[PDB]
Amino acid sequence: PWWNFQTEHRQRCVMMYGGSRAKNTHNANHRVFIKKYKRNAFPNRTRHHWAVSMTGVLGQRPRRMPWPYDLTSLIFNQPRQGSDKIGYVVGTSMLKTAVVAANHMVYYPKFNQRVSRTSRFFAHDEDLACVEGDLVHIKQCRKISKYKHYYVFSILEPNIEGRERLKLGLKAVPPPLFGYPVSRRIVKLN
Amino acid sequence: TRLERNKANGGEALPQRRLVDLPGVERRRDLPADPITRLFFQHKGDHALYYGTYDNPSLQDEDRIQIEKREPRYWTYNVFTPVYDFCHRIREATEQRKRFVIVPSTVETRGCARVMLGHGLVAGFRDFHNDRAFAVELKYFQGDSTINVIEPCAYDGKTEFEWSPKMMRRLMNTHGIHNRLVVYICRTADNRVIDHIQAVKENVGGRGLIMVH
Amino acid sequence: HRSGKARAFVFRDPTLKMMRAGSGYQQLRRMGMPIQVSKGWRKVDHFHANNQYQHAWPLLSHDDLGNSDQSNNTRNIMYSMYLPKRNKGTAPWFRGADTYSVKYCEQGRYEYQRYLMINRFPSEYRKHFMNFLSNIRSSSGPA
Amino acid sequence: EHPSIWLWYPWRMNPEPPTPGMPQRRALKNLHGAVFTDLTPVQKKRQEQMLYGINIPETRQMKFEQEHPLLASALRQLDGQPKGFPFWYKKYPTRRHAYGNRFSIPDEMLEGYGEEMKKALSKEMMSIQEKQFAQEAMYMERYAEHDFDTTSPAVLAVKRALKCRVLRNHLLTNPHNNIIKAVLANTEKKLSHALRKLRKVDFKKYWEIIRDHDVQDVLQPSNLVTYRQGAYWKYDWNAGLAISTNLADVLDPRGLNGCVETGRSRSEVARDLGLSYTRPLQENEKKQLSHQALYYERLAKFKMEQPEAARALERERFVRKFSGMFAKMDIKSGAPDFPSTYRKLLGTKVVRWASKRHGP
Amino acid sequence: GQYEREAFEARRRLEESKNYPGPIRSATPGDTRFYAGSLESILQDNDRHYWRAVIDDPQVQYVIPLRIRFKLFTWVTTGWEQRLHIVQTMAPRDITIARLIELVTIENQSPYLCSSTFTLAVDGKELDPDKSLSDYGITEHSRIDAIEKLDHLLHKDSERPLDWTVDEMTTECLKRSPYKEMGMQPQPNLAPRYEARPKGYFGRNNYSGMKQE
Amino acid sequence: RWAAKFYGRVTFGPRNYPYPSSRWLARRFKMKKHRIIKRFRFRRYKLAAVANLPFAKMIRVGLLPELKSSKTKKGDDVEADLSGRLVSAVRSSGGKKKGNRGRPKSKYQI
Amino acid sequence: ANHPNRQSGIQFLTHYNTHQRFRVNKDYIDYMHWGKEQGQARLPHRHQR
Amino acid sequence: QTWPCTSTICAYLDVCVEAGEKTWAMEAWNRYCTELKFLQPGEVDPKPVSR
Amino acid sequence: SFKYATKLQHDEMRQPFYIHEKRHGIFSNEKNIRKSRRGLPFITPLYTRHMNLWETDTDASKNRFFRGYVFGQRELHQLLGRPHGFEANNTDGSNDISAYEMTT
Amino acid sequence: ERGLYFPINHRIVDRRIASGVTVEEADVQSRYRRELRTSFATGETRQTIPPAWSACERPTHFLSLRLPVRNVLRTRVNEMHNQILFSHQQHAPLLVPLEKLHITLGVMAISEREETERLASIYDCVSEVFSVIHPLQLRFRGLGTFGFGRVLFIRVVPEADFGILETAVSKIRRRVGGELKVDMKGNPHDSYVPHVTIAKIRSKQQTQFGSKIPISMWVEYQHHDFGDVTFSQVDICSMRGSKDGYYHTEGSVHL
RNA sequence: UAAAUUAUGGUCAAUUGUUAGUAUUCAUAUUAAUUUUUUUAAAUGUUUUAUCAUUUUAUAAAGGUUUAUUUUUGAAAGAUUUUUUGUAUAAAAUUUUAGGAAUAGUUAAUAAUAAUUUAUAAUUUUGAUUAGAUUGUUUUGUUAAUGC
Repeated sequence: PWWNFQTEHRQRCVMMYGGSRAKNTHNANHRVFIKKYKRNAFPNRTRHHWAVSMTGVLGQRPRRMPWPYDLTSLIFNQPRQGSDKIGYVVGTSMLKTAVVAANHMVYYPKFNQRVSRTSRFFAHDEDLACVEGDLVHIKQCRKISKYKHYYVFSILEPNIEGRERLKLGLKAVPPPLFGYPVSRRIVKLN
Repeated sequence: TRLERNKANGGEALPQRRLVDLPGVERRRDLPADPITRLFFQHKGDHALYYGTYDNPSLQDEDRIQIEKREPRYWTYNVFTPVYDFCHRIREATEQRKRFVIVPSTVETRGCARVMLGHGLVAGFRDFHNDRAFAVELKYFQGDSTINVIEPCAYDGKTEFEWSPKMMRRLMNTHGIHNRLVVYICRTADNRVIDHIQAVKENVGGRGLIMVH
Repeated sequence: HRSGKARAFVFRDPTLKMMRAGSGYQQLRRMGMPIQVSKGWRKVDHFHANNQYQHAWPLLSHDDLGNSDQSNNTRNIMYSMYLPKRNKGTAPWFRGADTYSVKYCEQGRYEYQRYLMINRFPSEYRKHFMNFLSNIRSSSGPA
Repeated sequence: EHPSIWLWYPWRMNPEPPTPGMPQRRALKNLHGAVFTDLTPVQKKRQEQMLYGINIPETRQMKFEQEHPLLASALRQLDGQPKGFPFWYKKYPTRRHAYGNRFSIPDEMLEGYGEEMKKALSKEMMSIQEKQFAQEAMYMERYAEHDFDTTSPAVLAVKRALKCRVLRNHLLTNPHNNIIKAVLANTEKKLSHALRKLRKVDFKKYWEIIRDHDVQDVLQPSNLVTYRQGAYWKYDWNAGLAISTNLADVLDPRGLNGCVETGRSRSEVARDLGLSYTRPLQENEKKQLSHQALYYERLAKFKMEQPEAARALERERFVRKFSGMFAKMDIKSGAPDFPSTYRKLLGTKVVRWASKRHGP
Repeated sequence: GQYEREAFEARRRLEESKNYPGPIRSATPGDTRFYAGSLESILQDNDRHYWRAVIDDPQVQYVIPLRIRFKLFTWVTTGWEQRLHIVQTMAPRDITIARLIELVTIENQSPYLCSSTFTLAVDGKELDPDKSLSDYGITEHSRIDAIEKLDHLLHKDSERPLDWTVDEMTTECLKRSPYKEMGMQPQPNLAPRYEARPKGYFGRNNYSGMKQE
Repeated sequence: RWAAKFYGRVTFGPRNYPYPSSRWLARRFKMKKHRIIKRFRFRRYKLAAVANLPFAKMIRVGLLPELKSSKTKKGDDVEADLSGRLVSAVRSSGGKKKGNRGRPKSKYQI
Repeated sequence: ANHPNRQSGIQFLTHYNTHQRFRVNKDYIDYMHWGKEQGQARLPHRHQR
Repeated sequence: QTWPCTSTICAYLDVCVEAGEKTWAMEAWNRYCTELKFLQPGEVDPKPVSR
Repeated sequence: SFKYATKLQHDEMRQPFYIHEKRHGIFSNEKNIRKSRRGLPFITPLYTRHMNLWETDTDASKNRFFRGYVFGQRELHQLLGRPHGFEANNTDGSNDISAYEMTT
Repeated sequence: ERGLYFPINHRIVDRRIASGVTVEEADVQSRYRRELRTSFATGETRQTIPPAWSACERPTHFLSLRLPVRNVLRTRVNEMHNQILFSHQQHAPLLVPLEKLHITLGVMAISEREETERLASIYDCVSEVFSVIHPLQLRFRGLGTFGFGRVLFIRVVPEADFGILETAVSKIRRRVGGELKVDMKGNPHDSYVPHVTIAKIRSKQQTQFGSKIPISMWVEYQHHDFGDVTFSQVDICSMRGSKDGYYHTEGSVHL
């Protein structure tokens, strides 16, 4: 067995008294990387590949991990994880549809520390109330479309500034000044 | 708990009225502190509405400097804390053979200080109710500091190290010899700040605050 | 070495090194943090059976399983050899019935059990309600 | 005539200028990075309202009257005459409120002195720092709660709004003073970080601010990269303003919540009580909805007078419900996103979709 | 039935009492559109997707879900078959059967069934197109049938469908209603593929309520 | 800058070496840099990058057949409009203009 | 520390918002003149200790 | 510790009937079905669902 | 800690079975046994745990993970208007209670 | 070819059909995407439902907030009427006149044998509530359906003063319902939805004009902004508009 | 801002290299291996049935996947004298590559609609789409041990 010493081994069939039966897999194997391309010729554009990958999920390293103990589990009891999610409703331009952006918990055991993470969800809102920014509660259901398994389960604060901005007519939120990051020196003059 | 069951027997049979006394004898005194040779005035208790907080202090002790907070800038920095800075105030002063240190004042900073003082690593401390600071008078021996080493449990604030009661029981067990030598300060769930010895005498573990010896 | 790895001016305290390891994967495991997504380990009749050793079976000395187990009686062979160990060479770990704390026997029944407030979706409340209804009216069909 | 091209020579430090070397004066972008070749007309009127000298508005006079009528009555009998006791001190509750002249010289002090002295200490000789600070105190006077608070959101927002205006007017006059670039940039970051609590504590002042200092560009989010996942919104959270709302006094808090027993939503309890929570919908959200409101009138006007076409599209759809790909319902069939539920089958077999993922 | 009868009894008594305040609409919950499971299921009119343990008020059912059992000629690829085709229409309680049948005409999505004008029936005797649903007693339970203008002819063999299993499909059949689309000669994909019931499915004779063999 | 200031870890001594870099390693890396600069200045290295290109993927103007220095090699394929821009601009950098901001005008520019 | 502007060292026993006395943007130490009264031009003055 | 509604008291009371033990029913009476009062002529018959 | 304590093939180093019953209702792994694609890689995620750990049930006074100021409680307090402070007088991370709870 | 295979728009499973019936016995093909349509897609404004007896009797007295002169609701309603007509000459005889305009905050079945005496105590309860209240500003935005499409009305939005107004009107509902046993329609404890009826199908037009106003006539305004307006007077009025246009002013309260 | 103990309570943490001025997880060690040794495997024809038919017997070939794989009694267990019901597709957390940017039968609502319905649609730098390696979340090895 594992707790036995190489030369004190006899029988790899059974474990006599007790312990842990397991196959001593061979982690020590010098996995390699066979260069099938040239440093200037890669069939990718963004992320080039030039050395072995560490593969897995719930196995990669730094060992990120699922942690339910976050804002959501501090505020709501849940039947099953992810049910209830609180966020700044951001993006509702799809008629009767909200995009609620609420966080989860990514715990790093090795470091002994956390980082909660962002996610733009789909969230049905029949009758079109929420505006971009209302801190809202979102709950899960039966699905609503390809992508919305949620529905606007409340408001926690309505963006009253925004609602009046619409009433007056303007855009309830001005749009971002710049786009996504590009690589071309776009020369805007006048 | 056994030294009270037969010390509280003094109940008369009647649930008698409780006696009224002088206007005030039940008020807590203030701790004496000379006003002219001093670090800070031991601020009274009556001004308990004048006291601000560590983060946001009042305007008291204009004669004296004020410690500043310890809050980093980026991702790439460790996030210090009063427990870190109090440990390295004390480490540098015991390395400079000072006497009084003006050490940050948070609930578990003076928590660590009251138990260090109970454990004799410190000749004394004082909370002047200074919303920001309080002073730790250091003890020396044979030229060398009694606080041989003093470490924070975490060089970071973003990493709280909750100690299992078994973790804290495997410190007082040096290879079969029960060893309460190195004193470890951990802040339990009850918002108390206690050494690992009373923490494992009641089998609760707490946030790791400091190691010291 | 402006471009070398950093080295501690002094060894860190090994006690601190231990205390920083109460929240890492190898203790999350034996807390219960993972949700087992696969078969996990090979429980039964794969090469590596676990569950037959999971409880305690006395010592089988029926033939030479290697150490002449059947006429050689193996006092010292069991300590050094088959009583499992804490790592290769460490002392025999004994999971005995006298190496567990005597507060374990003195417990009344089901006291370890704490009020578990479990909440289930609304529709899921309805489901399980109609189900234990149907099943108090009739559990098995005719029997 | 074509994208400007710089001829970098690698042996050198850095390139040559462009042959269409378009600009001459570097163009001065905002806090988050957009141009202004000058300030809005609001702000140029706010420059002429700063360099003509602001006079103390009569609101202070009238509040002093209907507030301290006894000091006013004393002044009422004492008007014009060389005063030896300050019957206006309660009118000027602080050094700074006396911005109508120089050196905090309150108006009712210079009577007996020379007209030339009154000319010397009037709004005509105020230094430029004096005049900027004068506007500052006047505005921090009419936006503050009590005349000693200078740390209110509105106080700070207006103070830094005037501040950033004088900064921009400095810059759009003198371009290469880039410590002052990093003056305006950080100052505007704080003015935004204050207005984004103002519009969370009382937006009325916020819009009076908006439309009197014409600064919406310092609230306007810059980078979609952030405001896609809602981080330009998280700020009024982080400051602690997620609940500085008073819905109990704007938006009737009854229907804004689901239930726990039911599980139904905000608008469905608003259904089961009959209340109308819905923003103003733009014309697009209006027309899509009117169109979704007439589909059944279309069905009734379709099947009833052209049941030929009703039947024709019957044939079209009735063949299609059997042709095509799938006909039964499996999870393989109706996993509600085929292309990404089945990744192993998109480049080789199922060339219908060109990418494995199209949604969140 | 012990439910329809009794709920009608009480639904009636409720208005046999004038001393009744009305329902507290905020406390009379609707049904939830979002629920657990997977589908957008429809429960009854009296039923909620959640638990509502109350015995809520038995309210009158304004629009009835009326079920009309048409006759759709199906094509198992071994003949044409007669099978039940209910079209459950949500129809009010005040409507004349004329408008009810206009309604079903608009409601169907298979115009295999609304090619020629048809009529209603209950246990045979037709309903007139001048009276209304309660004029006979149409609930959602009225075990209604539907009868086309050519129902008395389907024992016959003149308009009976000319199938390519046993009959000659000419070219003119290849431009007429079902057969232009039915897909006679199998494409590489067999393009519109239909059902298929064996020639020996039921046994030697066809489907009957009573045991023949 | 698009240039690499240090062509090499000039600063490498033991940590706390109270200087940016020892004069030895500085000379070693100035020799590497003299080789790089003479390679560039002598193969008449010319690069370029114009607006609304992916500015990271540089242009090799010295690898154009109109400005080629080699004869047996083929420099690079470049669209015709962009080529007529660039090589005209390379000719344009052959002189500095009185009445404008002057420039460092080298022989190896032509 | 052998970098210039790191000779000030680690002073945890100052008041400043840092322990790294060379990162305190506040009181850059004159090096030639101070120290007559406080030891070295690093340590804080005897009216701020 | 649950509150047997009228239906449930009736139910258990049938049970007491059939088993023939008055004690069994007297406590359900003492405990729960005491504040049950007949419908006095003025008051509404089926007071609506409230919660 | 040690190896034999990391070896999860003993049970004492494992949270027992009956806790998936105490969580998802007794005998509710069976309805997943009887499932179709049960066994190829995945199974129904078996929720054996300590009960004192559930994100569902427990609170900041039970679960030592809940009073993590770094990201959990800090946002809790920036939401609940409490004074959140690093080494706070209240163990979770709160300096004291907020205006709302103070009053109501 | 342009969407999912088995869309969840059509993913439906009706459970008022018995079990097995759709399996092997019978087909139930219908159109379920109109019985699963939302009040936001129809217009069902959940009006307080009167029970049997109070439904049998006609509204006799009704509390209403009066519109001031020179409104915005009046002018936007005027253009809505212009477009109703230019759309259809059919629909003029269904619209409510502009002068009959009011704001309905409650209807009440009052008996004439105890008529004026009950009106007086009701007036006490109304003035004792609206005495300390300030003049009320409300929001008109987007119409709805009373009587299952029979009545079209410009609901006042709950977004400016519905909180205060409904504390008031549920107080006076409780008072008129449980204190002085008058018949407000619903429960003494319900809150009647304040409403501005702009058109209606009346029993005298049911026969010819229908039991559901044609949602095509008005649905372009179902979510239109009709204006925010201020008002100062809550009046109990008897149901007789032909007096001078506006219904018989059986009591007023200024704010 | 109090000491306390009715005396080891609750069950083992413990690091074993001959270096070569000094800075630095970095040749030589030991542990688990692999290189290495035939004490675990193995066969063909599945089997009934009334019969040219039909009842019974459902995840190992690869197939290249990192926003991914999920589902029931109606089969069977399964018991009676008959018509007998409401529990399922959904998710949620974690996702690689030095030099990092655009991708597409598209997103939502209507729909048991629209191969030409409506629209300011959706994915993305919180690192998207292409391409590359790769089987995805109680099995080991080392270490006193977070790890690796």
